[PDB]
Amino acid sequence: STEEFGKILLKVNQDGSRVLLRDVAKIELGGENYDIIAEFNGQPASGL
Amino acid sequence: NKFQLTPVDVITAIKAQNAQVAAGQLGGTPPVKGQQLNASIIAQTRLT
Amino acid sequence: LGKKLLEAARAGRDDEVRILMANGADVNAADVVGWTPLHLAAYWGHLEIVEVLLKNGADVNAYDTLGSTPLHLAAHFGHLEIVEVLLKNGADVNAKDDNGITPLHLAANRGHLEIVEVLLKYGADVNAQDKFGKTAFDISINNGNEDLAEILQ
Repeated sequence: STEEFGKILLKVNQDGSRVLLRDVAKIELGGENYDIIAEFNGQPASGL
Repeated sequence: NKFQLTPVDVITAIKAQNAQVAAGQLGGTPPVKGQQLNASIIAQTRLT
Repeated sequence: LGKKLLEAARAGRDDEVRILMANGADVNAADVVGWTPLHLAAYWGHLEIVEVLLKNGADVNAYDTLGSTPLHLAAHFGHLEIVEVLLKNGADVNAKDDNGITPLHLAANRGHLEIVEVLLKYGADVNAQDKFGKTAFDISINNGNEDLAEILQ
């Protein structure tokens, strides 16, 4: 889940403050690639 | 030996300085809408 | 004897459990990892067998070979009704396993808000630390569970 990835621990600072992955990046499910976008009669779609 | 080097150093340097390196694209997907140009980035390529 | 009951409690067989205790089977029988019929019923979410087991004198604070109680299991796996029943019948709300982990830690980690409230209701030490110095609040912050974080303040 994105929640589990977001709390990946990158490092701990000297003051004990924790740097988590979600502190340097946005975490979301998204396409392996974003190159293909299809429409069926003008409406968003997928297909095979 | 004069320069305190060995064949290990030679091999490491050749592998680093004669190599193909993947980069990416300018304006690649998913883009910021309004992007006007999409182009491949070419980085290190093999010596000739 | 008890093995019959350990299995019947796991499978969730309400009748069998009754018949086996009418025959005088040990209700605190332990399997190879120290789990009692109450551990299994709590883990797999069989509330009826939990009640019928406690009614027959099931040790509600039994602990396995790593120190976890049926309340650890029920809280961890989101079995609200079983948590209440266990607590109603004298379950140590602050029980620590060998890692210093409490049912509140486990409920907090899985974001079972309703179960957290019940545990606090029965007097769960919000400041209890595990072997790594972590509280249920530390868990809620690390997980980013806003709803839970405020409940612990």
